[PDB]
Amino acid sequence: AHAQSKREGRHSGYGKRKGTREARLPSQVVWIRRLRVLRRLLAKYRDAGKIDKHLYHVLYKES
Amino acid sequence: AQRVTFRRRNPYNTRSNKIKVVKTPGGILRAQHVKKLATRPKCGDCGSALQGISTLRPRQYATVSKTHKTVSRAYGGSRCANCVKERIIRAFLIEEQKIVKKVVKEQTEAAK
Amino acid sequence: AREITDIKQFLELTRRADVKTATVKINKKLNKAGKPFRQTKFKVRGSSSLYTLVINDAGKAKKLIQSLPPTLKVNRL
Amino acid sequence: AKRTKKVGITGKYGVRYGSSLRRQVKKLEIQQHARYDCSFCGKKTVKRGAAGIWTCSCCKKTVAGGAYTVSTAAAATVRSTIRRLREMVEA
Amino acid sequence: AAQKSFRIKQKMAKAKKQNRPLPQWIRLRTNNTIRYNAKRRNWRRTKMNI
Amino acid sequence: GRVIRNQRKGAGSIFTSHTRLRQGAAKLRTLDYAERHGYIRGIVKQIVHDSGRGAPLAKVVFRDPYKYRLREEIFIANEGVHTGQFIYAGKKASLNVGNVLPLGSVPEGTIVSNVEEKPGDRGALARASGNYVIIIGHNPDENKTRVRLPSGAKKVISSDARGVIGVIAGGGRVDKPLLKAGRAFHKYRLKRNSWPKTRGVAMNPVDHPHGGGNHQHIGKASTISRGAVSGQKAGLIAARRTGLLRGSQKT
RNA sequence: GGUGAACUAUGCCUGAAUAGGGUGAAGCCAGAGGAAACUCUGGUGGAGGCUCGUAGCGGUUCUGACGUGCAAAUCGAUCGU
RNA sequence: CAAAUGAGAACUUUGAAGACUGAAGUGGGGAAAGGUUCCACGUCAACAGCAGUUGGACGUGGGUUAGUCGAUCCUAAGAGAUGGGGAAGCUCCGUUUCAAAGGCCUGAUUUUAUGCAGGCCACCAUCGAAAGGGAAUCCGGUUAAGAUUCCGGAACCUGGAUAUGGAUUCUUCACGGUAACGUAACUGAAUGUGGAGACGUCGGCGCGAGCCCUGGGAGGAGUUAUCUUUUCUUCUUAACAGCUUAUCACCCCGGAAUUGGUUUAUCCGGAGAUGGGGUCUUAUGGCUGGAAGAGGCCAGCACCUUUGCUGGCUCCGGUGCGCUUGUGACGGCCCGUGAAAAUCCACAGGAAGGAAUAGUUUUCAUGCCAGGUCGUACUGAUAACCGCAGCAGGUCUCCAAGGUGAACAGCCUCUAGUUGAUAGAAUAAUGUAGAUAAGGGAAGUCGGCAAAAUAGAUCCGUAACUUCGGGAUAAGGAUUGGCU
RNA sequence: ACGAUCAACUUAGAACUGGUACGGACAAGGGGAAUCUGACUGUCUAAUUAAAACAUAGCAUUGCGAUGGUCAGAAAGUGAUGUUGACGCAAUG
Repeated sequence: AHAQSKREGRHSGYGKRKGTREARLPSQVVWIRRLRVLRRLLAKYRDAGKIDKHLYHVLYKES
Repeated sequence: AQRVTFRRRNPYNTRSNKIKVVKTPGGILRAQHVKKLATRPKCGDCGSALQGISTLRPRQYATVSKTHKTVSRAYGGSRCANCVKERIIRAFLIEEQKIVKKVVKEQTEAAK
Repeated sequence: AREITDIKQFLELTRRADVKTATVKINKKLNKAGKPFRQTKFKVRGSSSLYTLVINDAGKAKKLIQSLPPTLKVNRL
Repeated sequence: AKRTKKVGITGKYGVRYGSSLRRQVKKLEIQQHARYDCSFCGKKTVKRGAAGIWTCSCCKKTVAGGAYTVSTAAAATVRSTIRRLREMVEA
Repeated sequence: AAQKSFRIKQKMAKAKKQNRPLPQWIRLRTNNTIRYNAKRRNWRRTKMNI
Repeated sequence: GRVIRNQRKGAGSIFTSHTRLRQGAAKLRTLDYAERHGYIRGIVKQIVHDSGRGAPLAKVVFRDPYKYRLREEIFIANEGVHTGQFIYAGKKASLNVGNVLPLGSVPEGTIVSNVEEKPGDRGALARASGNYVIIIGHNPDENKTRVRLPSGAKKVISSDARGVIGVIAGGGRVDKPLLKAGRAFHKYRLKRNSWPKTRGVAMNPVDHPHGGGNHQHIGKASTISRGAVSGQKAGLIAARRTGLLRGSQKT
């Protein structure tokens, strides 16, 4: 029941948080997820042909 | 969770006392003792991992056939393909150079 | 502890001159949801290995049990 | 694009050991951890393995060099004088 | 220890055999003043420390 | 009193060198026939770090001249030596870095290292990282090469004494501050048990000539005679002078 | 004249053990300002005989308990790491 | 609390209840040490600082089963004979030294043997690890007490002899692939050479194993004043054999700036990138065999009795910065670069030998025989060790569930274990341990000793000084639940 | 210019609500201005002293080129440094 409530968004406020933001969810893990999503999207777009290799490369560096 | 134990009288986490947890047909968790993994044989010239040669412990190599331990090329199970090719090219090239230098020395001695 | 693929292999194994006991095990497995069939496992016990031939055809299994020599000890269970 | 004004790689030592000693260590640590040209393959792949060992990761060649540089000034000067003496001997 | 040597195990066997009380009939033997085993041992009381 | 630390260091109980991780004694090739009449070509197989040694060592493989064999010699690597390099050792060897010419065959002003003190001892002088020997002169009559040692001393060696051309690799090592008792600990952990060093003034009089007192002071002159004995020789042994001197190499 | 390094001191050889946080070094990527030189910003990365703090190792204070003790040196809190 | 046993029960057994340890356990095992303490039967004089019917006590007996686990073999630091040299000598040094230092291949091979005109060489004895290195075994069942040791089944290794099938052979010692390389095999001495053995640590990333979590379905239990398609619980697959499975690495075609590919981490390409196509290692997973016959979960049968039998089911998924372990490709560190040897294999070379109703191949498959010696029980600690003891001390290590929470601390709970520490009555002083206190706020005191206050997280804000790294969580402020 | 299965836990925001409570037990820094002293991490008087003492990196001095320096041994055809060589070893402050 508490897991269902926490899914719904309860019991996660500032009084319920006892560890730092990085201790709870590492910024490194968040960045890894973000960069992998972006790189996968760029690779898929290039393989589909929606962008060419040069735009893919500049966007890869931007990401 | 069911907890396991060493099957040998060695109670220490030494490199020869590694265990895994496995499920047995009796439905309980047991400790299976694992042996040390085998490292790939290396080339004697360049030192890279030899391909086409199986990875076994040294005595384990005695029970396998000859094909599993070598490649059909010269220096097969000893040196890699690139190093064998490099030493073939080297041998031919510098023996030809030896002939050239011998001829040039003889002709300069004749000139002298 | 060793599979057999072909009936010819089974026949050479059964005449290998060191096998004397065959065990026939019946497994009532399922191939499709509404078709539970009768699978037969012929286990020839050699000196070093236990060879097992899987047969999904009841007719093939019957002809196998009939064609193996009657001198070899067959045990159906 | 610079997180430290002047300590560089010696920010790992914090405030310890004294600024002058940290400055000397900074100089020699930049040299020791730098990457050098390989005179054999022409690529920046030469790293220090230990004091004196300089291994090119691409042509798989080990070189004997300085403790913190692939080549010291004393070594270059000695090579120059040995070349001069060799050519004087040969000719 | 579990992993013993045969010398230690032989000493263990000898100690176990020696650790027994007086047979009743030696008491009745004539001119006898022995009443019990005075060399009796318990594993907690005295260690043979071999 | 008591037997002091420098006296205890000669029994070699805990003070012997830690030689497990070492790579063998670094010695020149045995002076057989080729080294003194012609040359022999060996190949540098690997250059390795030797524990307790600042200089890298070079393993060089030579062909056995009298039998079908390969002989692996352990050399002190000179700066510029690399794997796959050909080393030439002998009287007829050429003046190149890594070669093992005799002193009589090298000219004046040559930089040499791993030099033999007597012909055949397989290397005695200029073996620490960055160190070298200068060839000052020759005396062909009763062949004697004069050299300058890393300390500045002038030495007269036989002209048949071998030596490797160049300087020793690993130079400039002592230019880096250790910064740490930890770095000193890891340095000496595989040299020998000589660190840390307690001062004699911080001991008791039983433990050292300097120990004792209500203040930490030596008490008597710290310059000790050369004729002193063990237990007395603690301090500045046979010091000609003391104090901070403004001076140069003077050599 | 003998016996001790089963405690302990030190070296060596061969093994084993050490949550979770804070800070955020080098290296690298992008951006902004500027005529330029260059400066600045946001990320990334994960250094340190660094730091908070378990296990561990130790033993500051209570000059606490005990002090014919559980104990010929321990117990509790508080502590150092 | 109640039964049972007993002369006798606070303490033994059983049942019920209440609890605790709370998975760096009060659980399951081991190392050193102990030595029978293990287990059963009988029994309570002494011992368990009360008791005792109980016990690690007393009496009598039972119990430890190995080719596969260890030792055994190797070498490490080191110890230590020999040769030789000292010393009056007990003995000291020394370990390849100023030594004439041996064993190892095939013929000789029954006028005589294991001789020799066969041949090769030239190590420095030896001991030293029950955590280093190493040939090989797993599952289920079984005892009062042993089991990776017994039994049933299924394998593996080493050492021996050893025939058959297969492969090769009038191209004598194989073919295929451009290649990486492939296959069932596919001669290989002296001699040489090379690999494995064989190696630190930390960090993130990837993958896998187990565990954790979770959906459906097939059984069992609980709850059901009301609610809950609900809560708890079984749904397992070993060694070993085949097919398949890989990051890395490598090969072929090709020839790149408009530089592209690309990791979380910025490295890589005319010394050949991208792209297309392939080859290998088999960590690891999947399928099949082992193997459902086993184990497990259910329902029923003959009516006291060391008795079994028969029916079903054991299935299909999902998820993740999860925990721990293993592995992989990487990156950081060092004036530190993180054993040796036995042993096994391979390569170079080509000694020697070999046809045809049969030679070679025992590195291909199958088949035959053997595997000795010693340890193995149990504790491993608030009762089996040491501390004079059943001593609040000390003593190495493996496995490690749920919730909260950053968290293997702190609190609570599942599996498992324990409920042991003399008890009853009362509630004086003084104590030990834990607390609280009006108003004041260090006036107490050598001294803020002791205690109190502060405290996690988020946001804001942060001085002097500085070795520019810090100081810094400076200081100082605000917030914190539940529900939608 | 855009569609569907597949519910995974982080963050931010808004009302509403309550005896203003909410890191609700547990867990969990007191802070600041200075002076003396030792740079720091580290170590020691087991069982009254953990310190400002020892160590330390840094600095300086000393000896020594091997038939050597420093040290060991009764002696030795004996040893440690030393599988070493002045960027070293040894001795001090």
